[PDB]
Amino acid sequence: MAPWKIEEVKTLKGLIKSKPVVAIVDMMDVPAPQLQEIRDKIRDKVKLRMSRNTLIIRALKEAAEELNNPKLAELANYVERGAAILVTDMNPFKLYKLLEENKSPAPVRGGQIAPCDIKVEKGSTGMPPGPFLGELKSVGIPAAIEKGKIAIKEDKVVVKKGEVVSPKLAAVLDRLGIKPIKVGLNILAVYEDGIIYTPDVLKVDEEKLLADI
Repeated sequence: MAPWKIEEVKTLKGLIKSKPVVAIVDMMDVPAPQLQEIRDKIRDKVKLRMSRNTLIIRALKEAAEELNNPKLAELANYVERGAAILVTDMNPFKLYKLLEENKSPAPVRGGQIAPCDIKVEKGSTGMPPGPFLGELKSVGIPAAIEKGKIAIKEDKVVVKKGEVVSPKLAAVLDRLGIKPIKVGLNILAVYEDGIIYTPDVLKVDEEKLLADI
C-alpha cells in the first residue's frame, strides 16, 4: 500500500482506539435531506468516518493487534456495501435503538424493488385540476375532482413487496409527498468488551444487562 493508504489507515485506527464501542454501519442509499435528518439525531452521540472497505478491514485488523484485543478484528467480516466506522460511548443496545428505531422516511425510487407493500390514502391532494389527475389514474390510483381539488378515491396498495416500482408510479408517489421507505445508518455489527454483537442479538435482547456502568 502507498503511503497515503498507510496514513489513512492510521487515522481510522486512531478513531477505533478512541472509544469503547466500535460499530460498522452501512451508509449506502441516503438522499441529502434524509442524511441531514440523521445528522441532527446522532450528531452529538457518535463519531463516524467513511473510507474504502479495504482500508477499513486493514484498520480493524491492525488496531486489534495493536491493542492486544483480537476480537476487534472480527468486525472486518461484517464490512459490506457503504461501510463506515462509527465509535461512541453509548452501549451497543442504546446505539442500535438510536440508529434503527429512528429512521428517516424517504421516497421510493423508480425501478427499485419495493421493500414492503406501498399504499396510498384516500382524500384530497390539495392540488388544482390538471394533468396530474390523469397521471394518478394511469398508475392505478383512482381519483376525481372534489371540492375543486384532485382527491384520491380510496386507500389502496399500489405496488406489492418484492415488485418493481414503475418510474411513473414513483414520480406520482413522490409528488404526493409519500415517503414509504425507511433509510438511515444500518448496523452491521458492534464491538464492546471482547464481545461482537450482531443485529439479531441487538434487536432481540433490547437492552444491556444492568443498564450502564
